[PDB]
Parts: sequence; C-alpha cells; structure tokens
Amino acid sequence: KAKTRSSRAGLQFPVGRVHRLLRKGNYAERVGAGAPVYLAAVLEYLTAEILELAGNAARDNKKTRIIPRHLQLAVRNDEELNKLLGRVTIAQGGVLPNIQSVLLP
Amino acid sequence: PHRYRPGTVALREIRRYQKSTELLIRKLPFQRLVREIAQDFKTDLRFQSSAVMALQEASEAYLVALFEDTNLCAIHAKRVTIMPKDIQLARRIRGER
Amino acid sequence: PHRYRPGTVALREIRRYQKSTELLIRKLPFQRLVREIAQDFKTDLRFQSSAVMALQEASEAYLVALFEDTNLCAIHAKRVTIMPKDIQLARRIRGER
Amino acid sequence: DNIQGITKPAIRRLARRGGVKRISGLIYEETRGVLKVFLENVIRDAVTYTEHAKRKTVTAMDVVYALKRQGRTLYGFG
Amino acid sequence: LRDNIQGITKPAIRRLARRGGVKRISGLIYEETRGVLKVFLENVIRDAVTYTEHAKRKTVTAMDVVYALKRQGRTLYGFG
Amino acid sequence: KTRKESYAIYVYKVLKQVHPDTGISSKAMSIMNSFVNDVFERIAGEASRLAHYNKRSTITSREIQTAVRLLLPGELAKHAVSEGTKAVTCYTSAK
Amino acid sequence: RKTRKESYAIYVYKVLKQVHPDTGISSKAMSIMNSFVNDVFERIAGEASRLAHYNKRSTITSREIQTAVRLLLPGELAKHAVSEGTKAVTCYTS
DNA sequence: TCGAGAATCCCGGTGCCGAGGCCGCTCAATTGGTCGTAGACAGCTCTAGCACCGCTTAAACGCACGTACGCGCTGTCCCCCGCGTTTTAACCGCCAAGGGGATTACTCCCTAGTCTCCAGGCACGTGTCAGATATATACATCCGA
DNA sequence: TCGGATGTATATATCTGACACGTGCCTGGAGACTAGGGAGTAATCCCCTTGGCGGTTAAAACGCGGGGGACAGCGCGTACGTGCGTTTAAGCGGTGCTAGAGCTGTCTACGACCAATTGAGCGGCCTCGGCACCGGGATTCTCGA
Repeated sequence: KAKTRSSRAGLQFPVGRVHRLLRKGNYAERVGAGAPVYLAAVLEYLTAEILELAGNAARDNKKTRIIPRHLQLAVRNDEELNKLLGRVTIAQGGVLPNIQSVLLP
Repeated sequence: PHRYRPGTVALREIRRYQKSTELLIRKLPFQRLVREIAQDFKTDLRFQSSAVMALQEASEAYLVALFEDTNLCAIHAKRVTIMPKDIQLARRIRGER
Repeated sequence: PHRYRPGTVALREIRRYQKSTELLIRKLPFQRLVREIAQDFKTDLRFQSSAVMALQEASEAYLVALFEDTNLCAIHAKRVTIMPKDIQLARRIRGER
Repeated sequence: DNIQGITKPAIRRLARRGGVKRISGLIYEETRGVLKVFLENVIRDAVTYTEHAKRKTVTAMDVVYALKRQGRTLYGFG
Repeated sequence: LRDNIQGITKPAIRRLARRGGVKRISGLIYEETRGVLKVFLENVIRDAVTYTEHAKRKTVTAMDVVYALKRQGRTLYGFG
Repeated sequence: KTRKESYAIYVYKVLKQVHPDTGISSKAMSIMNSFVNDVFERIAGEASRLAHYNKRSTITSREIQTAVRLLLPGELAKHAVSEGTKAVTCYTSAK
Repeated sequence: RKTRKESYAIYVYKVLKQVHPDTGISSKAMSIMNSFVNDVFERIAGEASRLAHYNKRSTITSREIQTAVRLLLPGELAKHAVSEGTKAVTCYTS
C-alpha cells in the first residue's frame, strides 16, 4: 500500500522531507498540504535548468563530467540566473574572458 | 637581441590567467597572516584547514572584483595605468568608505 | 546693467536647496505618472494618498544620491560639467547595470 | 506622455540639492529613463502584495514592504 | 609578530590584477592593496571568532567562516 | 557512524534525465547541495513574512506561489508557476 | 469606538521627559521613533533565532541576545549596550 | 584698491490649530500552583591539528636599459548660464456620489496528534576507466630589414 | 612584405585514484483514525476615494547675448615594462603526540499551561501657547569702476 507522495505528484525530489523541514524550522504554526508539493516542483525545475546549461559547456570543452568551472560559465552566461545568483561566490570557478577594447593594439 | 614590445607579454598573461582556475597567493604566508590577525581577538585559537581555504577563496574573489571596477574608473579618466585614487573612487561609490 | 558672473547664482541655489526640506517635484504630474505606469499591471487600481507620498519621498531620495555619485565621477575626470556617461559609470560600479 | 511632466526645472532642483554646479543637455532624457526603471520595479511588488491580500486599493504599507524588499527601508509612513 | 602583511608579495598582486584584466600598474597600488585586504580580513575574522565563542569551542570550523561571510552579504557555495 | 542528510541522489537523478551520458564530481555536487538549501530557505522565509503580514497562521500553496513571483525574475517565474501548478493538479486528481 | 492600535508613543515620551525635561515632540517624529524601535527589535530577534537554530537548541536565552547585540551593533555602542542589559538583569533578579 | 546694490538676517506683532492633559472603560498582565522534558554535567574514545626534519627546485629578488605614457601648456569655438516677457496649468476651496474596507456572526472541514509497520536511504566495501602528465610536432603571430 | 623565432594547440601513451555500483540495516515516512479550532462566506455601514468647477497666481516656456569651459594638438622627461643571473623559502613526504571534538547516561530545575482579578493603557474631548506668517530695517557680499 505504501506509495510515496513524490510518485503520486510525479516528481523526483522528496515531498516528505520538504514537509518535515517546513514543520521543523519555525516558519509558521500550521503547514498546509500543497505547500511541499509546490515547493518540490519549483526546486526540481531550478535544478534541471542549471544542470541543462552546465552539461552543454561540459560538451563544449569536450568532457564527460561536470566541474565548478562549467557551473560558473553556465550561470554567468545566462541572463536571469545571473540576476538570481547575483552576489554569490562559487568556489574554484574563475572569471569570464573579458578584455577592454582600448587596451588592445 | 629578441625583445617584445612592451604590452605584449601583459596581454598574453591576461589571457593565461583568465583561462585557469587556481589560487594565486602562496598559502603558508596567507596562513601566517590569518593566524596573526586572529591572535588579537582570542589567544590560542586552533584553525582547521578548510577554514583557511575558505578564507583564501573569499579574499581572492573580493580583490579580483575590486580590480575590475578600478580598471573601469581608470579608463573613464582617459588613462591606462591604474593609480590608487581609482581604488578610492571605486570603494566610495560602492558604499564601503 | 547689473548681471552676476555665471556660477554665483548656481552656488547660492546649492546652499538654498541644501538648507530646506521639501518636495522638489510637482505632485499632480507625479500622481499621473504613477497611475499611468501602474495601469499596465492591473486595470482599475485605486491608490491612497500616503502611498503616492511614500513613492515620491523614495524617488526623490534615490535621484539625489545618484547625482552625488555622478558629481564625484565628473570631478574625477577633471571636469565640472556633468555628462550622461558619468551616470552610466556610477550605475555600473554600484551594481545596477 | 506623462514622463514629460517631470520638467526641466525640477531635475535642475534635484541636481542643486545633490551639489551640482553645471549640467549638460542630455541629462534630462537619461534621468527620465532612470526614474521610470525605478518606479516600475517598485510598483510591481506593491501590486503583487495588493493582489495577494485580495484588495483593490494600494495602501502605504504595501509600498513600505516593497521598498524594504529592495533594501531601502523608509521610516515615517506607518 | 610584525610581518606577514609583507608576505603578500609583489608578483601576487600582479597576478590578481591580470585576472582582473589590467594592463599597466603603478607603484603605490601594492601598499594600498595590502591595506584593503587587511581591513576585509579583520571584519570577517571578528565575526567568525564570535560564533566560535558562542558555540563554546576552541576551533574555528568552516561553517563559522561561511556564516560570517553570509552576514557580510557575500554568500559562498562549496564548503557547507 | 552518524547520519547526515543531503540532496545528492536527487540531483543525480535529474542529471540522468537531462543528460543521460555524463557524470558529476564531488565538488560540483557540494555546490549544487548548497544551491538547493539556499533557494529553499529564501522562498520559505518570504512565505512566512507574507503569512505574518496578513495576520494568518497557515503557509499554503498560495503563499508559496506569491513568494515565487516576488523572488524570481520574469520568464523563470512563469515557468516555475506552471510547473508547480501542474504538480499540485496531478497530486489532487490522483488522491 | 475603533479597534485599538498598540504603539510605543507613551514610553518614548517617558524617556524624553527623563533626558530633556522641557522639550516636546511632534507627530511625524514620534512615528519615525516608533518605526525605529520596531526595526531594531526585528533585527536582534531574527539574529538570535538563527543562532539558536545553528547550535541545535530550542530556547532563546539572554546569552543569544547578548551575542546578537555584539554581532549587530558597531563598536563602543555595543560596548555600552552590553553593560546596560547586564545591569538590568542583575537588578531584576535581586 | 573702494561705492552701488541686491539678497540674507534679525526683530516685532498677530493668530490659529495641534500637542498635552484629563476621564472612563475594557482586556491583557500578574499571581499562584503543577508537570514533563531540555539541557547541564561527568566520563570515555579516537581523530585530526600541531610541531619538526630533510630534500629539491620553482619562484622571488635585484638590476640594467630603453621607450611609451602621463601631464602640463595653448587656442578656439560653442554651448550653457543669467535675465526679461508671455502663457498655462497647478493649487486651493467646494460639492456630491458610491465603492469597498473593516467588522461581526455562524458553521465545517482541514491539520495536529497518536500508534503501528516496513522500505528507502545512508555507511561501508570493491573495481576499473576518465583524466592528468610525459614526448614529438604542425602552425600561428610578432617584430625587423 | 618576407623571414626567423618563440609560443601555443594538437596527437599519442601510461598510470592512478576517485566515481559508480552493490549490501545490510535501521530509523524515518506512510496509513488509518479522532478533536477542535482557523478560515470561508454572507451582511452591514460608513469612510474615504474619485470626479467636477471656478478664480489666483506662481511657475514653466521662450528668446537673446556672451563668456568660460571642453576638447584637440604638441613636448618632454620619467617611471615602468622586459629579460638575466643569484638567492631563498615554499612545497612534499614522513613521524609522533596529544588536546579536544563527539557521543552516552542520569537527573533536576526551569519554562509551558491554566484559572481569577484588577489596574494599566487606548479612545475621546477640550484648550491654550508654539510656531507660521507679514512687515520693516540692518548687514553683507559681489562686481565694475
């Protein structure tokens, strides 16, 4: 009989753990029923968008394994992800290749 | 006999250091600096290793972003060479001093 | 016959407007501006009066601080007259564009 | 339309309070663009708080909460 | 101890300036940069030691550094 | 010998859905774990302040939706609202 | 008949008549002082809550409030606020 | 160098509305007693932080040399400032209608709580292939005659 | 503009050690089921928002003359690059020790909870003086002689 809530909602992230972390961390006194389902759907979408952009850069540098340089390039080349992760330092990431034009010969 | 015109090795070092991802400060002098300026807050502290690595990551990222904004100030003044009043202008517009 | 040398009335208007505390924009045109650029988010909204007064306070304070940082950029470029590329430099160092 | 109601002498008075001696002639169009971007970003969040509270009236507390989310924190209006 | 601000040498500031994208550097940038770095490190170390004293410990862990930087307005991913 | 919970296997499953022929190292998995915890705490705190402003005592899916619209920028916010509404519909219809 | 509004007007007025015995205050300045007290309350309370969550506790004691004041106020102002709080707790117990 | 003159500043007189104090009535803080559990303390374990020693070589250091860049100086022209005249719409006072914001009352269904059961997820133990590190070499870009 | 000469991708081989997979167990999530309290829905009422008119006058708009600042070119000297040989200390590996972070077990003192009074604090209402405004005269800084 024991089905998980994630299989019922058709998701990959847990719903039971999100509900436990909402009830345990002092956000409000009651927590509803659709709140962990909505929040697990949102977190799954954001994770899928980041990893979809990162795997393409791992292809472009001809690799089969993602590293923080590839995560850095994927975040900083996108527009709205660069506004979401605006003041965030990613460890072992480096910078983008920018040279000003008046310095070039 | 063979010498490059001044500017060429500067440009290719710019490309070489923007291509890699590594730590650009030696780490035993940085560890001694951290322990020294932490000694004036609590005597006989005992750092881990990942704590010193996290501090070195954060400090390197801060200095690189400050140098980018300093370079934009120096280009705005119609120069190429960076001077310390550019650093002062950047840190005062940003909201730090 | 009597005319002041250009700069004098500018300096005493600087002193006169830094001495007072009032609203420096007319408020019926500002209210029409607020209702117009709020019309493209929800049709038939209904503002209070203190809401429009709060928006006018916040907008005036933002523009005054932007003009102070713009003036520092223009002095750094060894000029007196403020040009729009000074505004662009200020808003890009600050972290807005 | 109504962005031209932010006239040429009003921008000059705000610049005089900022401490500005001499002004060019393209600052007016640049400043109207800056003010329009700021007001769009604040009124969007104020209308979102109003739509969540099931109202049709934009109160002053919604403006204060939106400005506090931007990181600006106005004192004096509730 | 009096040194160790001198231990941040002067090819290292050069390498940081070239990752920043800088072509030609003056000769006073070195002391100015050493002052900037010492001020930043003092403000972070003070809050890390405050969290460590409140937890009633004697070691500064990585999470205390992460929490200090998060208070400064500078999030850091990869050490939590 | 003590347990510490994370989001490693779920990020691994999402990666095997989008790119079926790649892997991920340990450092990048640590970065993705930090990102998920960050965004979770940010959305949950915003929903809590909405529920406190409106003098109520319940965090519901409407609070989560308004917190998402306030927190994320435009196209990303529209796609997140669509995904969450589809999940809630498929959860209630499969009751 | 209206619904009551709790505020901090009378207490700010008490402190003003201790510190300047012949000075009044207008309405807008009292509103600014009310907003200031609410702001500082919410900053210190939020930081103490986050400390109690980091150390796996369920209780906000006065030690969390002391550490939050020490993290959040700058310098000599924190040095005097710690003294005022400790002195008031000591006078409260006895 | 001094006189004209155009804006600030100080003093007095009138008046009007908004702080400030008094009064009545609800409702939240106090007081007293009881219960269960969070945290303080004592004890054992075992694991990383600190200190030291020898070797190798990569990087920091000091020094000549030359050149490109910062910075002062000059001229000119053009565009922004100050001032006077005309127009226009903001501001104040007033009337009037009605939408919607608070408030109260009355159910009802949604979430917390409990208890039993079981399966998913975490710690630990293998194993092999993705990438880091050699050598050899096309070939691209810079500076000079 | 070709010629040489550094410097950088490009191909091929070999090892190592981290990522991916498999097992056991154990604790946290799911399944039923009951109580009661927050929230949804209707009705009222009255405040505060929106629209319109009319007279006043302060501010916006428009020319106009001219002077001061932006900008472009030129000269000079000096401060910072590029490259060479010498020194220094950073990195690596390995050994040893011990303080202190981490987990178990007992127990008690402290905070939640509940019921009954009662006084503090909020709304409402006069009411007088502090501040706002008008006017006049003194002062003082600016600019052309």
